[PDB]
Amino acid sequence: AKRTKKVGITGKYGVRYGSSLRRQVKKLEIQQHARYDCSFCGKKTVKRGAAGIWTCSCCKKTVAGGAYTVSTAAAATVRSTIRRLREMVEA
Amino acid sequence: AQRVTFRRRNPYNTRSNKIKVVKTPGGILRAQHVKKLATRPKCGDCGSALQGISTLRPRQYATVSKTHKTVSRAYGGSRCANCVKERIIRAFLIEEQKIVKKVVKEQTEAAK
Amino acid sequence: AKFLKAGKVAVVVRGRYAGKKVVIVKPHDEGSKSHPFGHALVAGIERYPLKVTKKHGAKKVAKRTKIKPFIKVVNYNHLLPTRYTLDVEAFKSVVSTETFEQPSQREEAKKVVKKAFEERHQAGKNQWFFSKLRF
Amino acid sequence: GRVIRNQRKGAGSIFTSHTRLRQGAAKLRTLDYAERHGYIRGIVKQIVHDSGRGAPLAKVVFRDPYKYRLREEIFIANEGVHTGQFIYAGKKASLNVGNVLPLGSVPEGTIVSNVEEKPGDRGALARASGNYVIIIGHNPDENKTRVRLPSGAKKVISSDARGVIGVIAGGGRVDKPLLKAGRAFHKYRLKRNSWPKTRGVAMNPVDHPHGGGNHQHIGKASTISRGAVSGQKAGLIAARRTGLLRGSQKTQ
Amino acid sequence: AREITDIKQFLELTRRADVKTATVKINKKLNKAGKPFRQTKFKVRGSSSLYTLVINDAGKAKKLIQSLPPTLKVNRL
RNA sequence: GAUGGGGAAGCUCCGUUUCAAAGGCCUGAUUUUAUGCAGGCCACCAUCGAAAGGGAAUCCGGUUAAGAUUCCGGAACCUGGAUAUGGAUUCUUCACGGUAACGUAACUGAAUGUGGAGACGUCGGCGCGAGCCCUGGGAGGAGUUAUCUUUUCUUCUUAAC
RNA sequence: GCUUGUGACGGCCCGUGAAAAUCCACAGGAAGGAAUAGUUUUCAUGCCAGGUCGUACUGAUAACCGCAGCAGGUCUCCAAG
RNA sequence: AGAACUGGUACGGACAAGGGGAAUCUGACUGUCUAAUUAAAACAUAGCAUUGCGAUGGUCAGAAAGUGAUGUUGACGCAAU
Repeated sequence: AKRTKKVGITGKYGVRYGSSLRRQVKKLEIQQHARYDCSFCGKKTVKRGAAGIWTCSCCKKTVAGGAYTVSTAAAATVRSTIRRLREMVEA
Repeated sequence: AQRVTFRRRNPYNTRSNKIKVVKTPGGILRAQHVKKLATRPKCGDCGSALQGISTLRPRQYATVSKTHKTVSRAYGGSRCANCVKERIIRAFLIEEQKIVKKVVKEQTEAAK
Repeated sequence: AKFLKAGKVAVVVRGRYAGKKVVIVKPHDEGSKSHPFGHALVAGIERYPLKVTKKHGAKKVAKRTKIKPFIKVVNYNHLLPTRYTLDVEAFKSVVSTETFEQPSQREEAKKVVKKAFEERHQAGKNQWFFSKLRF
Repeated sequence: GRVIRNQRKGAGSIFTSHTRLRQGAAKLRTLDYAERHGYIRGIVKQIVHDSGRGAPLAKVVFRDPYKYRLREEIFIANEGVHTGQFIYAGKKASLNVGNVLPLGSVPEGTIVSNVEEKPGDRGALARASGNYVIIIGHNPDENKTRVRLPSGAKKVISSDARGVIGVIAGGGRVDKPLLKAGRAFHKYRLKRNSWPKTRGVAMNPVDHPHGGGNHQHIGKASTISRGAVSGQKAGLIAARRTGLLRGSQKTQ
Repeated sequence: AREITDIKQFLELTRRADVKTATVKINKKLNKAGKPFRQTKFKVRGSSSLYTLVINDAGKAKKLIQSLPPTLKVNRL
């Protein structure tokens, strides 16, 4: 049963704070509190603790990432830039 | 129901002022001060609590015999079994690969 | 095929002798009524001989080259098999099923192993086995 | 008149930083012979949250080569690093995110962070969350290198100054609206006494130059010259253009 | 202090050259679901501890009370 | 907030580990060495600052006109020090058992390094424990009793270690 | 059932929510040691000492502050049917 | 939760305990201040925009200093609006 129609998590703020501000807040809190896969153990056990620290409940492997996402889109190509830039040193 | 009072001179309830009321033999309710609770010793590598070691306040550890302060393993009262177990694996295998690194180096440079 | 032979050298990761190498005297792949698993009879050593130098002399050499062995049943899951091999052609009938329990007769097993390993430690024989593992 | 809220922040009485829960400075490892001639193996033990900083820290341990002991170092955790990762420092370090290298040792196109203004201050530039500086050309003559700062300014620095590869974690933090007053209060309770802000027009003439008047108006010109005097530098300081700037981004 | 339940060792600590006094206590207690019996306690005061030996049968009391050395000052009851 | 320092005519101001060569410390020498001396050494780097922040160790009974976790009695534990008695250890000279998590009262050990405790946000529900509340049987006392009530109240307790 | 303590948890954050004294443990191997007995005083027992300062009472519409024994103010633990 | 009966139709029987609706002006809301006449459409708040600054720096303090606050900071930051 879909209890709430369109505001979901941000509906806890009642009617205050406008509609777009709640909606824009709504978008980030969905992935801020979401469950991510771990690169070291491959489980749905990655959660955010503190600002920009992503820890894995199993195997205690903590991965540094974005303030609200494990891997922010603005920096996913940064390692792609480096990795593409590494091979020119060798070949 | 009888009501109790503080026996020390501090009138506020804190972690250092915990109070447990006990049934005194004289037939009255007396407040009995409880010391702060001990915390389990933790492994240095995995952070989890390590079993087999007595838990007590820090200074009072100087009185307990070594049977509650040292298991018969290597890294007795500092690491916990599994951390020691893989510490052996990491030490044994890397030294095993190090000589493998050395033998290949002696062969490639010789045939260079 | 089966590389857990009767001369194999391994490392112990569980029990009191954690991090001390051993030599497999007799393997039991099919198990037994007691220890119903892949237990192994090892004769490794507990106290490693300290390093000796040219400055050391006479009594200060003999005491340093002292080895305290031990005999113990260990499961395969607590051992680290290697390709190394140690010469065990001395003590076939020393370590066996009757060697354990009634520990009074366990003593001579720990004595013949010490003297046999004492001889094998002199000169550059099995240098890796008698070197203390850093971990 | 009276001393102003902008003037009162110089004495540092109640405006000191709330440096109780801050683990320590995030300065880079001090340069030494092992660094400018080779690379050092090193590992981070844990990554910790700093107070008043949106970027996670990193506690990297470097074995002292001179003496038998361990040295812990506080590094700004570049996004993509994890506990137990081998962070490499020196000339011969490879090109991977997390390692720190001098700018002269890296080819064109690389973006780095926590770079040194001078060779040995252990990192001054691009330390905030999500910031980076791009390598936009080398100057082998007279050993310089020029880079693009996160504000778009182009600065030329020495090729010997060190910088750590990769962007800094915690980026995209300001994309979340701050919503409540208390969230601002919680954020600023650990940084400094700079909140809340009271408008100078509302107060009296003693409290601020904008003060006074039967209406809520600034009065004379708000923009203040750079060559002004402390005590009246409480408006637009040496403004070049005001109003909505027009045009696209990525200006020359 | 603690309580010890061995007869042979108990005599050893009586003449242990540090015990000066000792006391004996009698209690009339119950047992099981039957008639009560005669119960006695033997107490020994050491230098830092107070040992004791409880006996629920007066049969063993006779041969023990005579075994106490005369030099030990006993507070009867 | 005092030194080393830098200002200030100056009362004094800045900083307090920063442009200071800033310290004691275990082994050995012993047998005029008292403690010097010959080496291994480590370098922290004034002091103050929270009787509700951290903190080594005890309770019960009783006793004054006024005191008590302080006094009387009984029963504990901690620290500093000196010396033995008993036990374990050993010609496998510095222990054994269990496959293992680990255990057995004891069951060598320095410089140095590492690790843990101290050390710890708030809210919500759940489990368990203690104190109190409710209540049955029984052993006593007190209350009512014109009529009724196997009735009402009350004692039945146990400490640190 | 109320008070309280504790345990495994879950929610919150661009707040993730103290330091040191002190105590212990591990790696390391210096140094010394056997049975005619040497250690063992972080095993059981035995011997001695624990210095200085405070301890009475109120803590409130009469003991504190408000010229007064002034309906004002002053922090906290226990709390039954 | 339900069914019969019963009470001069009384039954949250004492205490306890929301008046409600159509609108208009204005501040978005929670919050804060003239402690001793103004609690407010005033201040504050999130949001929006602008400005200065790449530290041999931007803003501010000091009588100097081998002095400081931001700064245990770095443009997703600090400072002024």
